[PDB]
Amino acid sequence: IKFDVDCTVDIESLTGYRTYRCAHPLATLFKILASFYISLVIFYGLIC
Amino acid sequence: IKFDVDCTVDIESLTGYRTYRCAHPLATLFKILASFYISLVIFYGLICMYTLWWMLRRSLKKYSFESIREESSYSDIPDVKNDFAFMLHLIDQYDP
Amino acid sequence: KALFEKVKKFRTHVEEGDIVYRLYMRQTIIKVIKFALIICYTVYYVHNIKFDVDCTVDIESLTGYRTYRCAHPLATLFKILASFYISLVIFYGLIC
Amino acid sequence: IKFDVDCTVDIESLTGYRTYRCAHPLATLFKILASFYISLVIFYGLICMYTLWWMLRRSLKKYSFESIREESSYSDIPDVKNDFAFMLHLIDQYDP
Amino acid sequence: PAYRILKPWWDVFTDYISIVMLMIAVFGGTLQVTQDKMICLPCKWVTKDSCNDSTGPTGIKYDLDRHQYNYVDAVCYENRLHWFAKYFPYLVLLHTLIFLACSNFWFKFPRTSSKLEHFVSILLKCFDSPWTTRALSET
Amino acid sequence: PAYRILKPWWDVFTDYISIVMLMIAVFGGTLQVTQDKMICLPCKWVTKDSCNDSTGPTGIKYDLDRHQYNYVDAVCYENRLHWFAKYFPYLVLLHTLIFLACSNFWF
Amino acid sequence: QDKMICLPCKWVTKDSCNDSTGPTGIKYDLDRHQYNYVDAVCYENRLHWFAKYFPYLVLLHTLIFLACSNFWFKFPRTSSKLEHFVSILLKCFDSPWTTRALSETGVLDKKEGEQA
Amino acid sequence: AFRVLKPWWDVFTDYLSVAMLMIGVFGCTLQVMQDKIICLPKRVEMKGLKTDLDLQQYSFINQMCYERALHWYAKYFPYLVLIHTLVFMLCSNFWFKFPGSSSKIEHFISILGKCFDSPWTTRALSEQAKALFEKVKKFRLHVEEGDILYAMYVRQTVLKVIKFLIIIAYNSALVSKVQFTVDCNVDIQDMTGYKNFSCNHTMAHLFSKLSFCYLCFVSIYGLTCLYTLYWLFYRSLREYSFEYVRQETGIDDIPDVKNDFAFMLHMIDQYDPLYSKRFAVFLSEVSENKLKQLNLNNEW
Amino acid sequence: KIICLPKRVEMKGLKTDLDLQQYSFINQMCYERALHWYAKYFPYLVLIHTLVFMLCSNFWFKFPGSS
Amino acid sequence: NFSCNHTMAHLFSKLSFCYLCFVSIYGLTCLYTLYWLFYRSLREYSFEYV
Repeated sequence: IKFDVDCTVDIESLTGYRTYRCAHPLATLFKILASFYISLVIFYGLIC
Repeated sequence: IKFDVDCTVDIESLTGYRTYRCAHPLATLFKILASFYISLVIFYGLICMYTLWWMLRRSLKKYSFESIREESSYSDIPDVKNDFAFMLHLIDQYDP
Repeated sequence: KALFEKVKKFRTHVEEGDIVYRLYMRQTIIKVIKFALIICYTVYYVHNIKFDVDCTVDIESLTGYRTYRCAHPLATLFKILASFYISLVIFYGLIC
Repeated sequence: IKFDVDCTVDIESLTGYRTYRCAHPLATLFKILASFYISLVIFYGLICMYTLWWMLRRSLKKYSFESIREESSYSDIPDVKNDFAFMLHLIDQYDP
Repeated sequence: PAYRILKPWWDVFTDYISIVMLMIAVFGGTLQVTQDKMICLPCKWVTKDSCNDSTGPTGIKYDLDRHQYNYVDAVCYENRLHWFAKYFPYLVLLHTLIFLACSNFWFKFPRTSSKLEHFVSILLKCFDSPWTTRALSET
Repeated sequence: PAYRILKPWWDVFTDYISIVMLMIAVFGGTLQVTQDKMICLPCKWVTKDSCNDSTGPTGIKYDLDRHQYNYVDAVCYENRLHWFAKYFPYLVLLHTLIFLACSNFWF
Repeated sequence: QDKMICLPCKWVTKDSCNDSTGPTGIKYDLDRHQYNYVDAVCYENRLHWFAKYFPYLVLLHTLIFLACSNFWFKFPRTSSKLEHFVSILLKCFDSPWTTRALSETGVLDKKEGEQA
Repeated sequence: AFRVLKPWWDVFTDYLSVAMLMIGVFGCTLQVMQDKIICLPKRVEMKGLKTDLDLQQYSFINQMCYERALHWYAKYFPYLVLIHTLVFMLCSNFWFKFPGSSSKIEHFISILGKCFDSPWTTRALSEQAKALFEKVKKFRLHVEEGDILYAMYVRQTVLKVIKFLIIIAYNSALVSKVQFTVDCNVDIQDMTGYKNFSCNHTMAHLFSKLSFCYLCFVSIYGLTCLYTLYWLFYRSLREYSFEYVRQETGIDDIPDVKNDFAFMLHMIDQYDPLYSKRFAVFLSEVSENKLKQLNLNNEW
Repeated sequence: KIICLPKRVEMKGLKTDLDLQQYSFINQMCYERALHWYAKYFPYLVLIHTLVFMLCSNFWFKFPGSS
Repeated sequence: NFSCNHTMAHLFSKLSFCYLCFVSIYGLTCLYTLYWLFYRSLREYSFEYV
């Protein structure tokens, strides 16, 4: 999970460009959600 | 269901162009949905085949009814006909 | 008579346990300390809600610029919400 | 609350202008909502002040308790005290 | 809950007034959230920090991109718009909630609530007494 | 109600499988209702009615209005999208409905 | 609201952004719809499916956890025994004879004795 | 309690009110989401007609002309429908929401249910209800001194008919005002350089047909209210003489009822004539004497 | 929603030098004019007929005199 | 001159076809009911078995 992801999708017949950098705003939010979720998973595993 | 499609609708009096490459974002998502749904369908069909095979093997139009009466010596427990044996077998499946 | 017997039995059974008191005492202490934490750290950080923010995010190869100024519409609203929330937390701590 | 406002927010290093006239589309709608709400508040205050005066008119702390004692001829229905004449007065308000 | 008999007519009227007030507050809040904006136009001919405003017609071009319009709209809305006009629905919501609380606090206050439920339960069964009917029949 | 005991274990399992299928079909349908679009870009080198696919790089300028983009996207979505790709969730919903009708047929 | 904003890199060195009078906006000579298309394609391919389908995997795992939790309550054979046990135990816990037997470690109604 | 106080026309009015409320909500939602006025300068091989105006100018012109040109009635029409339907629902519920008369209504419902529930009524028309007789007579001592319930209901019916009349009267005139197209000339020149603007909002014709349907529904509601009010001032509901229990069962008791009791019996007969007949058993002095005789033969 | 463009006029763009508001106005006018009335009213039509069916099906038991 | 289109057209067409088939089945049910009404003469019920 990264906020910025770089892609070389190889579209030059329509764009003429090779590499692109992209900002994905919700990535850090997704990381926070993942941490809080795996916390609950660990708790459920301990209880089980 | 594919993410990328190629369409030639031949509109040149309005655009001038002929061929277009297009993207359907949900096509991968719809592929996932299709696989999940057809897996559910496989499960449903397995369950249904189990049911039909069990019903054909059972021949539950007459309830045997002899084990219970034999065990309890209640000789007056006659085997019941269809529309009574079938329901009896279903309830036995729930609870003997 | 039955109520007398049940009351005496319950008294002997319950006067010996001594857990509910411990649980509620722990809950009260936890509420106090958590209120203290969320009234300390929140008020410490409350000034960080500002309407205008200067960010030098160091991106020139894609923009050609260095520093930028931004307006965040909800800073006033969020500051008001935080003030009301910390007032309610103060009331919660008084009750605790 | 006005449909149009004038702001000399004084941002020239970023915009380069002095004054700006802005139209707020919802000002008329908010005006109608505010008028309806202030009328409702007037009604609520009318009701509250009426009840306050009515409570401060009859001195509901003592229930005279004479009508039924005179009608059904039960002299032993004396006046009830405070916090009870309140209840009797409220029940009289609902259904005596 | 049998507390409905405890409510005089004016109590029910206040309840209805507060319900309508809450509804209009919610409507105003949601509409302000979804659509409350300002549309700003800069003034090129300014007299005393005021817009002087002094072969077919041609549109005025202020040499501003869209993001600048959004930025200036946000700035003037935050700065040169009255807080009461922007925060009217939330003040209304506060007033409605506190009106409801003042309505219900004695019901929600256990000290008073115990006595209230005791009194209403006793009065209901007194009205239900098989001897009250006979006594009032003989009067 | 009290008809719980009538259903065999496989009957309850079919009930829940149908529940899951209907849930996913409804989700797919409501997603296709709003967020389903297609992004279309023309090809300049067209050989045999197909995309020939023929100092920093510069952007390719098709000189087309965004409204023209919308028109071509809609037309391409209508004409050249597989009908099953366009109506998978509705078909699944219909199949779940008929399964439910068959299940409660005798009921 | 999930999406990515993609901007191309002018200096490409082995498929990598080389990163090599006032400031001015660098123009990529690309219209908005082209940004939409490139964002869609890049999000489609170069974003890890794990970060895209995290909530769906979480939901699936929660669903199977709940199903396993309630399955024995839902399975008719076990559920029948469970309801039998809970129905009998409640009245065994509240029998009028249980209290007196525990008290003795008298006069009794014949009805309560028959029921016991 | 909540069901048998509604004649057929009352249920019809309830359905009409629900339909009008839903339609008002639909119109309000449509206005909130999609209602927008688009404006362009009016005064001017065929090519484009660029006016070198930006998007901020577009929105500002739309705002100013919508605020100025569009009819206030047209803008408030979903709101007006919602307000009037809410008033209709409030006055429909207030007949039972006023506790002073609601207590009498609840007591009447309870006593009628208890009396009709007693099978001794069927025995006479062919136990503890004897004591229930007291409540019956107690009830005939209490609510027959009312009739203010009838006055309240008449006030409600008159107010509803007045609302329908006013709605028809001014909505009929305002309906033709809405138009798909419109024009506005404001001093946006020297602010944008243009003064004349042709404008249109999408909703116009759809809302016009919506208004047509709404007015048809209002007409139906008015017809129903007119029938109710006409029935109120034709059968003289202030007095109700049975003339059937006395003739059929041969009991010369049950002389009459008061204004409130007659109105209640009329309304119940509108709902169902037979429930009133079964309730009239305990107002019968002959029946009450027979029940007392039966109880006395049992107890002696 | 109806998307509208003018009909009468290596391929390149075919811009008609018009703005978005003009597009919207044209879409409104052509939606009102060109689109078939029954096509526009099909959802309302089906809803009205279904409402009539439900009302007349329930009216047998909502009619108190015979109910 | 303006060429235009709205997206929901063909989807509406398919949905309408399905709805019309539904109404066809509805009418078949109605016809069965009416035939049973216009064939048994429900004005009189004769037990003849009790």
